[PDB]
Amino acid sequence: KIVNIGAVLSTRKHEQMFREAVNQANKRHGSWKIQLNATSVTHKPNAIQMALSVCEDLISSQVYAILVSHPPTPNDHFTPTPVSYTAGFYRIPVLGLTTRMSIYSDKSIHLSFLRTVPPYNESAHISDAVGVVAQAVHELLEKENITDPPRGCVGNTNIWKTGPLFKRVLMSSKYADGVTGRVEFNEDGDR
Amino acid sequence: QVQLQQSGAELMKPGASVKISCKATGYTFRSYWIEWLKQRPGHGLEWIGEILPGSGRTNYNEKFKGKATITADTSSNTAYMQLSSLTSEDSAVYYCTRSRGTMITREFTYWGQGALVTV
Amino acid sequence: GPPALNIAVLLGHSHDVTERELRNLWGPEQATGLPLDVNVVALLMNRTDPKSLITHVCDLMSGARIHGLVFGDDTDQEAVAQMLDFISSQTFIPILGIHGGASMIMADKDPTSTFFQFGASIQQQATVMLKIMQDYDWHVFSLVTTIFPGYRDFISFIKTTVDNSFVGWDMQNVITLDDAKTQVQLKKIHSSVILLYCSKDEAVLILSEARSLGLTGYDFFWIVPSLVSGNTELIPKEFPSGLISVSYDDWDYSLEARVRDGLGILTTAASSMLEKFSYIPEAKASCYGQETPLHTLHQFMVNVTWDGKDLSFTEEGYQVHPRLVVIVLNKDREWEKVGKWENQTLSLRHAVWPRYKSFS
Amino acid sequence: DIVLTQSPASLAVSLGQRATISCRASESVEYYGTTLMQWYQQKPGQPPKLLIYAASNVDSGVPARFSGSGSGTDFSLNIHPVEEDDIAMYFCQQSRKVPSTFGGGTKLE
Ligand SMILES: *[C@@H]1O[C@H](CO)[C@@H](O[C@@H]2O[C@H](CO)[C@@H](O)[C@H](O)[C@H]2NC(C)=O)[C@H](O)[C@H]1NC(C)=O
Ligand SMILES: *[C@@H]1O[C@H](CO)[C@@H](O)[C@H](O)[C@H]1NC(C)=O
Ligand SMILES: *[C@@H]1O[C@H](CO)[C@@H](O)[C@H](O)[C@H]1NC(C)=O
Ligand SMILES: *[C@@H]1O[C@H](CO)[C@@H](O)[C@H](O)[C@H]1NC(C)=O
Ligand SMILES: *[C@@H]1O[C@H](CO)[C@@H](O)[C@H](O)[C@H]1NC(C)=O
Repeated sequence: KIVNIGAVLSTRKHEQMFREAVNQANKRHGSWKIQLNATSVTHKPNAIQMALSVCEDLISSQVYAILVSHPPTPNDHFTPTPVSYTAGFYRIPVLGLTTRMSIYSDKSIHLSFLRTVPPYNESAHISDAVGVVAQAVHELLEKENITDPPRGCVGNTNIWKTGPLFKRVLMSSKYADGVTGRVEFNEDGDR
Repeated sequence: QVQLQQSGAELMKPGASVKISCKATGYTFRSYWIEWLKQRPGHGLEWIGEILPGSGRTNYNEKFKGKATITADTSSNTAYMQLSSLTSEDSAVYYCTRSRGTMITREFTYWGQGALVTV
Repeated sequence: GPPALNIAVLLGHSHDVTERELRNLWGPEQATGLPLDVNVVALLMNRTDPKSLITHVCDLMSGARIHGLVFGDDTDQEAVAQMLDFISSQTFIPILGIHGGASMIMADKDPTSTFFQFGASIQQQATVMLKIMQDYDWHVFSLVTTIFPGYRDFISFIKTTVDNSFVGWDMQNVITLDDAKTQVQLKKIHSSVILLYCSKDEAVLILSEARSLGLTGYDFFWIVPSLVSGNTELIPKEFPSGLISVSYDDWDYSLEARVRDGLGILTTAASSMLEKFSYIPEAKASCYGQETPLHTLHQFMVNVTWDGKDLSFTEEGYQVHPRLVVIVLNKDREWEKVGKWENQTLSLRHAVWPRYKSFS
Repeated sequence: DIVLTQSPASLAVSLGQRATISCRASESVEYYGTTLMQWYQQKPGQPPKLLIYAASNVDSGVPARFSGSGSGTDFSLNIHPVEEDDIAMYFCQQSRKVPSTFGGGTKLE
């Protein structure tokens, strides 16, 4: 079929790394039952511009998850905040890749946040993140009563019905043959 | 009553820089924005920027960005305009104006005499 | 001649409030004791989106000079409160959430924002619950919680408040859920009182199991916070008649009243700011571009008295005098007023607890 | 920005009947029920003077002969009767978008 996975990265070569990782993920599990896709954008200086760009570029493609990295220049440490807010409005899981701050571990403020790095090599974490998502996606669609994610963020005011179900599937996962051991998540989305 | 007064005329062999003052003697000088305008020989008006003396914040126009610097002196109640790198297109009259903070619009009420710079 | 404030009010469409009354709201107060003048710009919404909210706010900021913002909607989410906090932090505007999803309290706000809400905190809810328990001589109780966030601080506050009286409390146990490991936990409770802490979707199941085992009837008092009794007239099929819960006053506090209170608070804060330093801060030029270090309104609203009543806040964004009320689920299967919280002492209307029987 | 336009550039009217001036903008200037448009009078050699604000409210301290009306993107100002006052230029200014812009002016005789 078609499934779109979204990412927000730093440079243009990380885009090709993400594309090749997804193209491998389609070669690994198989085909003719589920496919994957790569939608990605760069960062924005202004936070409001970043949130608008997310709402008008990634959600409009009906993404199932969003990966967020850190910009090369640490001008501000709280870069994934706009993405986290605008994606937790609809309960779309967001997988942080590099940010290590204890604030994001609070699940009452941020609702759909996971990170492959406890808060006290980006190219490696990209390869490990696509494996965990694409494994749970193939797990998830085997069951029934699964509805498509929202498209656009203008005429839609409700949440994703199966969004909470995805997080529980996503959390209760073990990824074998990891580049840094089996990626397992605790009760708060940390490692 | 609110009153504004400016300096006299200016004249300089091309290549100099000019400074103009505007004094307020009727209110609390640090509460209302001050605006600067340019008028060419009778074909319109423009807008350069504004300064709030109380906080020191300044905003500019992109056409006049990097050419005019607006500074304030909260002790002498004077607003200062610093034009640099004069050319043949800088012969114009300038006004310092201040609104009245009681409306929703952004209009100009109190006007100075104006000073004619010539190159 | 002092200056005037420009305040933008955004309200939900489904509140039965006309747009003319918003800009004629000064008439009922006749400017009251407001130190400053206010020009009001009224905008109406029905349901908010993360992009619609941003577009509306930036369009409002572009048109004129904005000194404040009072926000109140009919959508029930916490993402709206988070978005308001983000916008306030990014644009340096004071924002007040008075009704709907904005009024929902959120902890650990960003220290560079100026977002304040009309709501009571979980600590204050626990305080009023303990007050009612002590008033009805229920000195022995038990605590049943779940993994839902906030249980740690709830338990800590309960203990700390328990240990310090002339009463002499008799707390029994603290049961936590992480029928083969929780069967033990549900087999060790005898105290009539049982303070529960979870969401509705888990409370229904826990309460059903307790009923089916024999924890319901004449003398079994279940008390739950405002999280378990949220949207009224959505009572599930299994809630025993005789529940006790706390909730913010939505029966006598009106939108027209709280908008006026917010206007008074903002006016007093701005007047205090102008008195100290001779300028009132405003928002920046536009959203789209590329830090007000002198002073902010974050310190002049530590104490604010308006029209007699003390409308002051705390250091963390909480009110000092929230309007909390006490409710019960009577035989006709709807929540009913049973007591009121005001000043620092509740006032019950029965003074001897009637007997509520459950499940016929 | 918003670009204004005034017609006619030069106007010649007899003394007594009236005078009409129009100023049409490129984009709408309405802001939640309050149109933003100002009219000015500028005698030669003197700074201008505010006449009308918000396109419909006259300014206290001015003769009642001045009046203006309009909405949307087309605005107008009419003075009546004609006296020795209408010998200066007139402008229109918008405050909907930063930066503010003025018109081109219009003389009378
Ligand atoms: C960091 O990431 C880079 C790029 O993914 C890694 O380079 C490759 O890592 C894989 C996995 O072990 C090896 O099979 C390849 O042979 C490596 N590339 C080359 C050219 O040898 C790198 O090993 C990772 N570790 C570091 C250096 O942080
Ligand atoms: C995959 O690519 C596009 C762009 O990412 C995506 O919107 C769509 O789901 C897929 N299109 C195709 C060609 O299958
Ligand atoms: C949403 O609310 C606005 C009020 O600002 C209204 O104009 C619009 O028609 C509403 N949309 C729907 C679908 O009812
Ligand atoms: C309340 O605020 C006013 C503001 O001037 C201050 O004078 C007064 O002392 C404050 N009250 C207390 C009890 O601190
Ligand atoms: C409660 O009322 C008393 C009686 O005047 C007053 O002294 C006290 O400040 C009030 N406290 C609160 C929290 O309302």
